[PDB]
Order: sequence, then C-alpha cells, then structure tokens
Amino acid sequence: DPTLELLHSSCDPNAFHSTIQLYCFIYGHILNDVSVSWLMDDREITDTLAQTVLIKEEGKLASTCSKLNITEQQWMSESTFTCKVTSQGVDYLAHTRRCPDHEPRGVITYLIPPSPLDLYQNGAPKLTCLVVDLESEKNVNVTWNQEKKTSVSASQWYTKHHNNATTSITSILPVVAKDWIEGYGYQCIVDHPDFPKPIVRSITKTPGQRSAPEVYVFPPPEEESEDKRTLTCLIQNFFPEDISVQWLGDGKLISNSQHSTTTPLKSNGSNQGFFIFSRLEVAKTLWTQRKQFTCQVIHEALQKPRKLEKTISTSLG
Amino acid sequence: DPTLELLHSSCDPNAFHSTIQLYCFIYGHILNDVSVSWLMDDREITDTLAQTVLIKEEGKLASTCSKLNITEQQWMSESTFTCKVTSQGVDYLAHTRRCPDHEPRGVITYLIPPSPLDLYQNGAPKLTCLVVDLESEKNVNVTWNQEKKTSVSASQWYTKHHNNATTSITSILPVVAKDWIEGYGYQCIVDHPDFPKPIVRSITKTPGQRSAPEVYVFPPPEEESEDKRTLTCLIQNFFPEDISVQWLGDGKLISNSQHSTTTPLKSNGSNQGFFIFSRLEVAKTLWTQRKQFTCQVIHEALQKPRKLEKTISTSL
Amino acid sequence: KPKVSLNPPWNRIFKGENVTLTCNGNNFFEVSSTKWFHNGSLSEETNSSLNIVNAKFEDSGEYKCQHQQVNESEPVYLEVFSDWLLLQASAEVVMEGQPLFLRCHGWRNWDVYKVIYYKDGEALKYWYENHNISITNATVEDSGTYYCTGKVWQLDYESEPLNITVI
Ligand SMILES: *[C@@H]1O[C@H](CO)[C@@H](O[C@@H]2O[C@H](CO)[C@@H](O[C@@H]3O[C@H](CO[C@H]4O[C@H](CO)[C@@H](O)[C@H](O)[C@@H]4O)[C@@H](O)[C@H](O[C@H]4O[C@H](CO)[C@@H](O)[C@H](O)[C@@H]4O)[C@@H]3O)[C@H](O)[C@H]2NC(C)=O)[C@H](O)[C@H]1NC(C)=O
Ligand SMILES: *[C@@H]1O[C@H](CO)[C@@H](O[C@@H]2O[C@H](CO)[C@@H](O[C@@H]3O[C@H](CO[C@H]4O[C@H](CO)[C@@H](O)[C@H](O)[C@@H]4O)[C@@H](O)[C@H](O[C@H]4O[C@H](CO)[C@@H](O)[C@H](O)[C@@H]4O)[C@@H]3O)[C@H](O)[C@H]2NC(C)=O)[C@H](O)[C@H]1NC(C)=O
Ligand SMILES: *[C@@H]1O[C@H](CO)[C@@H](O[C@@H]2O[C@H](CO)[C@@H](O[C@@H]3O[C@H](CO)[C@@H](O)[C@H](O)[C@@H]3O)[C@H](O)[C@H]2NC(C)=O)[C@H](O)[C@H]1NC(C)=O
Ligand SMILES: *[C@@H]1O[C@H](CO)[C@@H](O)[C@H](O)[C@H]1NC(C)=O
Ligand SMILES: *[C@@H]1O[C@H](CO)[C@@H](O)[C@H](O)[C@H]1NC(C)=O
Ligand SMILES: *[C@@H]1O[C@H](CO)[C@@H](O)[C@H](O)[C@H]1NC(C)=O
Ligand SMILES: *[C@@H]1O[C@H](CO)[C@@H](O)[C@H](O)[C@H]1NC(C)=O
Ligand SMILES: *[C@@H]1O[C@H](CO)[C@@H](O)[C@H](O)[C@H]1NC(C)=O
Repeated sequence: DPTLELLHSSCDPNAFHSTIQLYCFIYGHILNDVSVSWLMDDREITDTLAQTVLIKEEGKLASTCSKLNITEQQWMSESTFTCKVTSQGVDYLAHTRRCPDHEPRGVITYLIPPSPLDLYQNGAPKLTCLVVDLESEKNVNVTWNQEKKTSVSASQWYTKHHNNATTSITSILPVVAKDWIEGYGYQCIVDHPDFPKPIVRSITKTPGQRSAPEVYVFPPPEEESEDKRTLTCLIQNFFPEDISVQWLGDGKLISNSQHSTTTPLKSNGSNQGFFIFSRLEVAKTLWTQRKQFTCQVIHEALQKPRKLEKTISTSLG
Repeated sequence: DPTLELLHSSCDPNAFHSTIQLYCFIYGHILNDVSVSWLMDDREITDTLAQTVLIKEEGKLASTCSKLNITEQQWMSESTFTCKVTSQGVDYLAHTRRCPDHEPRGVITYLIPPSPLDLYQNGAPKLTCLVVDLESEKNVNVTWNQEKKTSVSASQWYTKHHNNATTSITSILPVVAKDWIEGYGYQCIVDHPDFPKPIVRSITKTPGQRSAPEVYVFPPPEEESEDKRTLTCLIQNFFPEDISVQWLGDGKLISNSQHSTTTPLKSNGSNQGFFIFSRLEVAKTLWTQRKQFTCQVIHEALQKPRKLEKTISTSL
Repeated sequence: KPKVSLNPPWNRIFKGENVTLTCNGNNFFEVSSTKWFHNGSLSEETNSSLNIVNAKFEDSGEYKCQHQQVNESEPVYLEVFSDWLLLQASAEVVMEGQPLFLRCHGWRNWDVYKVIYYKDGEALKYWYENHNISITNATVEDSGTYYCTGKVWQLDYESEPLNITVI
C-alpha cells in the first residue's frame, strides 16, 4: 500500500525562474517493480526530462521521487496534471491542478458561517453563500453539496441589484446543530457560463481545542449622579470565534440598540482564546426600576445548556 | 544550507479538504538545532496547527516536513506565507504564495498622522508618508507641501526592499505640536518617472467638538484560578479617536505587549465618543506584591498637561 | 470646405501618442499644395497628411487645413489630457442616428478591469473586461455626462466627466 504525494513547486516572485517543479513521491512501493506516468488532461507526456531517483530503501519497501519541469504557460492552461502509479496491478492516479484559480470574471464568493446564537437556543440554523460582482444572473447556478451528510434539506437562493450595475446572489441552506458539532461540512459550488470550471468553497467547523469562556460582570463605576449608567460584561478565554453575548434585564432581552460589543482581539499569552467586552449604557431612569441585569453568553463549549449567565443587582453599595 | 522547499499541496476541489497543507521541506540543517516558525505577511502565526514531523535522517541531514494548515481565504488572498528556520543563530526565510493572477498591484500611498503620545507628552510629533508596492526605486521622490505656514523641514526618503519582489519608500517629517493643535494640514506627493500624475495625499486634523474623556478602572473580578487578573480600563466619551493609553506599574511603564487596547468604536450615545477597554493581563505574583496600577490617558480634550491618571491598588 | 480627419476616431489623444491629420476633400488633387494652421500660425507641413509624434501639451488647440483657393476648413479642436482614465468618444457632438463609440482608456494603453460607466450620476453598464459602449442609434436621452470608474493595477480610479450631447 504505497503512499502517493504529488506536489507542484512554488513560483518564485523575486528570483527570475520560469519552470515549475512537479514532484511525485511514492512511499513503500515494490522493489524492481515501479512505473510512474505523467498525464496532462488524460494524455501521456512527451518530454523525457523526468528525473527519477530513489529517495530511500526500507528493505521490502522503497521511497522514490519523480521530478518533472513544466513551463508556466503550460501550467496556466488549467491542465489537470496527474501522477499515476501501478501497484499490485492497480493504477492509482492523483490529479493536482494549480489551485482551481481564483474569482473568475469577478464574482467574489463569501461563505458566511452560521451566527453563534441560533444553534444552541431557538431553532433557526442556516448557512449562507453570497456571490457578488456578477455581470448577469443568466445560466448561473449555485449548489449546496452536503458533505458526508446529504440529508434532505433544500436551499433557497435570491438575487439582488445594486447601484453599480452588479448582481449579488445569496443562497441559504438550513443546517442542523448536531451535524455542525459532529464535524460535518458543506460545499457551495457556483457555476457560470464564462468559466467552465465551477468555483467551490467548503465550510466546516473551526479547528482547535474548544474552551469554556469565563464571563464576569463589573458594577458601574460612576460615582454619584451620572445620568448614563454603564455596565461592562467581559468574556475571556473562549475558542473558537463562535460566541454570542446578550442581556436579559427584567424578562425581555435588552435591545441591541442600547448595547455594543467590541471586536474580538487575540489574547497575548495565557491560552489560545480571545477576549471581548460588551458595554450597555442606559439612562438613570431604568437603574431604579430594572433589577435583574443578567449578562448571558452562548458558546458551543460552555455546557449542555450552552449558556452562562452572570447577574448583577442594583441593591448594592 | 537549509534549502527550504515551501510547496503548496494540491488544493483538492473534489475532496472536503478546504485547508491547504503547506509543506516546508527543510534540508541541510543540523539535528536538534533547528527551530521552525510560520509568518503570514510579516505576522507571526501563533495557532498550534503546525505538524512538524521528522521524515528521515541521513546523518546531520534531517529531512523536516513542517505542515501548515491554511484556510482557502488565506491562501488565495495572495499572502506572503513565510517558513522561517533558525539554526546556529542564523535565520533563513522562504516566502511562498500562489502564482500571480489578476494584474499586479500598483503603488499605494499611506499616511500616518502623529501619535498623541509623541504630540502631547514628548512634544515630538511626526508625520509618516509610506509608498508601498513600488516597482523600481529609480527617479522616485517625495515632495512635502507645507500648505499653511512655512518652515524648513528637510527629512529622509529612505527605501527598504522587501522579500516579496516589492520595495517601499518611507519619509518622516518631525512637525511642531502647535501647528497641529491649531490645525494645519500638509500634503505628501510621490513622483515616479513614468506615472500619469504624482500621487498626492493630504493630512488635516479631524474637525469636531472635543469632549473630555471619562476613564474608569475596574478591579479584577473574584479569584479566577489565581493565574490572571485582567485589569480593565474603560475610556469613553472622547473625540476624536486619536488617544494614547498606557499602563504604569508602581511608576514604571508597562510594555504594549502585556496590555491590549481595543480598537475605537462609535458609541451609540449622543456624545459621539469612543469606548475602549484596555485589558492588562497580570499574573498572581505581580498582583499579590501590593503593586498599584495606573491607567494613563493622553488626549487633546484634556486640560494641561493633557494627561489623566487613575490609580488602583490591591489593599482596597 | 475640406474636412480634417483624425486617424484615431477620438480627439482626446494622450500625451506622447501619434496622430495623423488628413485634409480630405473631393475634386481637389494637388497634394503638394496644402497649408496647415495651428492657432492661426502657418506650420512647416506641406503635404495633405500631417503626422504628430510624441504630442505634448503645446500641440493642443485648434488645427486648420486649407487647400488651393477654397475657404478654410473647420478648426478641429484636439486636446491632450494626462490622468489615469480619459474615456474617449467618437465626437463631442453626434447627430441623431449616427453611431456613438465610448471607451474607457487608461494611461499607456493599460488594460482596465472592473469598468463601470456612469451617466449623469447613474450607472449604465458594468464589466470585468474593458469593452465599448456602441450606440448604433443615438437618442436624445443619451445626452449628459459620462464617466468611467476602473480598476487598473488593482487600484480603483475615476475618470474625468464628459459632455456627451447629441442634436
Ligand atoms: C457593487 O456594490 C455592491 C453593494 O455595495 C458591493 O457588494 C459589497 O461588496 C463588499 C466587498 O466585498 C461586501 O463587504 C464584505 O462582506 C462580507 C461580510 O459582510 C456580510 O456580513 C457582515 C457580518 O459578518 C454583515 O455586517 C454585512 O452586512 C454582510 O452581510 C465580507 O466578505 C467582508 O468583510 C470581511 O472582509 C474584510 C476585508 O475584505 C474585513 O475587513 C472584514 O473584517 C471581514 O473579514 C466585507 O464586509 C458587501 O457585503 C457587499 N454588499 C452587498 C450588499 O452584498 C460590490 O462589491 C460592488 N461592486 C464593485 C465592483 O465595486
Ligand atoms: C510585501 O510585503 C510588504 C511588507 O510586509 C507589504 O507592505 C505592507 O503592506 C501592508 C498592507 O497595505 C501595510 O499595512 C498597512 O499599514 C498602515 C497602518 O499600519 C501602521 O499603523 C498601525 C497602527 O495604526 C500599526 O499597527 C502598523 O504596524 C503600522 O505601523 C495602513 O495603511 C493599513 O491599515 C489600513 O488598511 C487595513 C486593510 O489592509 C485596515 O484593516 C486598517 O484599519 C487601515 O484602514 C495597513 O495596515 C504594511 O505597513 C506594509 N509594510 C511595510 C513594511 O511597508 C506589501 O504589501 C507586500 N506586497 C504584496 C504585493 O503583497
Ligand atoms: C493654441 O491654443 C490652445 C487653446 O486651447 C492652447 O492650448 C492650451 O495650452 C496651454 C499651454 O500648454 C494649456 O495649459 C496647460 O494645461 C495643463 C493644465 O493641467 C497643464 O499641462 C499646464 O499646467 C498648463 O496650464 C491649456 O490647457 C491648453 N488648453 C486646452 C483647452 O487644451 C495651445 O497651447 C495654443 N498653442 C500655442 C502654440 O500657443
Ligand atoms: C448549471 O449551469 C451550467 C453552467 O455551465 C450549465 O451548463 C448547466 O446546464 C446548469 N444546470 C442547470 C440544472 O440549469
Ligand atoms: C524628482 O523626480 C522627478 C521625476 O524623475 C525629477 O524630474 C526631479 O528632478 C526630481 N527632483 C529632485 C531629484 O529633487
Ligand atoms: C510614433 O511613431 C514613431 C516613429 O515615427 C514610433 O517610434 C513611435 O513608437 C510611435 N508612437 C506610438 C505611440 O505609436
Ligand atoms: C473599441 O473600439 C476600438 C475602435 O474601433 C477598437 O480598437 C477596440 O478594440 C474596441 N474595444 C473592444 C473591447 O472591442
Ligand atoms: C459639461 O461637463 C462639465 C464637467 O466637465 C459639467 O460641469 C457641465 O455641467 C457639463 N455641461 C455643460 C457645460 O453643458
């Protein structure tokens, strides 16, 4: 069971180099029984400059690298280069391609992850894919291939016009919180008549070790009779970026208008988590009326309820 | 020599492998004398996604494969992904990116106004004009139009060549504090031998009423594992956003690495001020030694000497 | 009277381009007899074709060509601009029904991407590759101001507004 690794060398911008080095590494193959084939769009290569040298020998095993030189013009022609190795009568093929290029003919793709508030709370989890800078919407289609899950949910896509004669298409697909927490991913694939190769964007959960955030509410610091009382709710050591902060002062949740949240910044040292501050400023008329003043934080690694509430009372001091 | 082959593996559109595995094949280094680091456009990569594994050893030749997991957005953002190897005190950096698509970026000018710290405390403000993405450093020069007021301010136009086939030119003008306090915008012009028009950028103090900032220091909340205290200094209702925040420990200035200041944001209040929560992380040892921490704020709306200090002790 | 024809269909040439002026006219002949006037001053050109190479700002103004004893031709105005985008048209004044060509042109014939055309403050067309606005049948509504915003060398720039008026 040999291991195949096909790689393409990096284009040096500083050095004046115009040849890309394709390396096909085969590990643990059969001694004296080897065969490496370079295919360009399912066609055998013609150039004989294929430098093949044994990397190393592991007794019954062997590791060998095949080296090929490719012109930049040929590589940019979207040629699907492939390395084929015949092991035990089975032809294993690996196709590289450069990197499915980039945004073609405009059309910028943004795959927005679900908001970290509708997963572990109310039921409305969805994933959205937005394509902007489109010349026209004719014969342009977006698919929502559900990786490793398939399911039965269907997506819905809608168009929108702007003041710069550009068309933006947004497609939303409902998802499942259990599927998201299990590690399943999705693939937004956009196909347009201009470029034959569709553009694919795959979204999964953010990698890393999840940690339980620490939430603390500070009492107002204003001395005597400042009209606009301020409450601070600090959240530290939370990973990944998915987290939401709200308030539930006296039943109904406080509107986002009288509340703000600072941008997340990476904490220096300590752990790998971030730190955020949420500030709630209210006139000195609700301070003598509101009593609950609870800051709630929703994170995907807190606990089974995925909720952490810190309550501050006005009957202090 | 540590010949760094920084190879980007196949991006695999068909498979669910969004993250690209940059392999930094390192050869020619010395055993147990090599340190590997990752940089994203001159910024250190701190996430622990590195999978540095020893492939093989042929004596002192240890084939090292450092695997960096980069998101598709990062790889396709035309970055400068740098594999840095430190050995025998010598650092070798290999820079990689995608093969060029679209047109190359043109020369772009950036203007940095003086910081309030050097404007109201040290009294040495400086205006910075930096042109980047420049092709050739020949027949390119920077002219500074003083506009209002006249003075002799001959300065430097120093050029630094980067490792991404680009060079930058930086010019710093030490200006007088009084002119900026009263308000006197200047202009920076960069001229290239073959350009349509020389690029001109103007700097002027932001108009608007100045409001005295309100500064409050919150004591550390409870005993959080007895490892970090995370002192908070909230500054609110100040305009403009140009402000200096510092932390002083027992009369000694604290480096900017320890304390993090959030970016200014437009508060929802009618004061049109900005709220910033400067967070200083201090361990148990620092806080338990009866150290008093002072949050210092420098802003133009404050009275003389444009400095406001709020000191918090541990015995309260 | 003869007609002054420019080899480039646009009278907004760059700084340093070549332009050929022809004093076209039927039943004239005598190519060796053709006087050229620049701001009313006679030039050194004698033939019916005048070539300008590496045009400067001083070459801007009114050009006139006279042949034999016929009356002087129209003083065609040629203006030289120096900016990132100087979108050109076939003519400042176009008769109704005549074709009209508008093209966003950048410095040294550099390729222009993300070309967006705006008429009197309202966007008209958007393209990723530079194209031509070709109005085969000019209408009254086409009158107004045209300007293009284009991304050249990954930098977005705005062109000089135009005065495209039809009769
Ligand atoms: C023609 O005009 C249209 C309409 O204005 C333009 O379309 C806009 O394009 C911009 C630029 O790509 C888009 O802005 C980007 O949107 C994404 C996120 O925005 C959504 O999500 C946030 C919440 O996360 C909402 O607040 C917001 O309303 C949107 O729903 C991101 O891709 C971008 O932000 C990310 O990248 C930037 C760096 O680029 C970082 O600074 C950010 O922190 C962040 O990481 C960015 O904000 C904008 O959404 C588009 N508008 C619409 C209505 O679709 C066309 O671009 C324009 N065409 C031309 C050719 O000029
Ligand atoms: C080849 O490599 C070089 C070297 O890395 C690159 O040059 C860098 O380019 C970046 C991107 O333009 C420059 O970063 C810009 O700097 C300015 C502000 O940064 C200074 O000030 C802040 C504090 O205000 C400091 O933290 C910082 O260290 C600097 O002192 C601004 O012009 C830019 O910020 C603005 O734009 C960004 C979006 O990019 C917004 O998020 C910001 O809010 C703001 O609006 C930006 O940060 C950097 O300075 C350059 N370095 C040098 C040494 O010149 C080349 O770009 C690269 N070439 C290619 C082709 O990739
Ligand atoms: C013939 O008459 C015409 C009348 O237009 C003259 O054209 C004018 O020439 C002057 C001098 O070159 C131009 O001024 C210049 O304009 C720009 C402004 O950005 C710049 O290059 C210089 O700073 C200068 O001010 C002027 O614009 C131009 N007029 C037009 C409408 O294009 C022409 O020079 C005359 N020829 C002779 C030989 O006298
Ligand atoms: C999707 O778009 C592509 C663009 O090439 C087109 O060939 C195909 O027929 C479209 N599919 C459907 C179902 O409309
Ligand atoms: C600045 O550069 C321009 C363009 O090359 C040149 O004409 C001018 O003389 C230069 N000025 C100096 C060197 O002072
Ligand atoms: C103009 O013609 C000259 C020769 O007379 C030639 O060298 C030059 O390249 C031409 N310029 C343009 C812009 O075509
Ligand atoms: C626009 O028209 C001009 C003049 O005929 C021509 O040279 C140019 O190629 C045209 N542009 C395009 C994009 O077809
Ligand atoms: C012509 O264009 C200019 C800007 O170049 C604009 O101010 C003016 O209103 C336009 N129309 C005229 C002069 O009729």
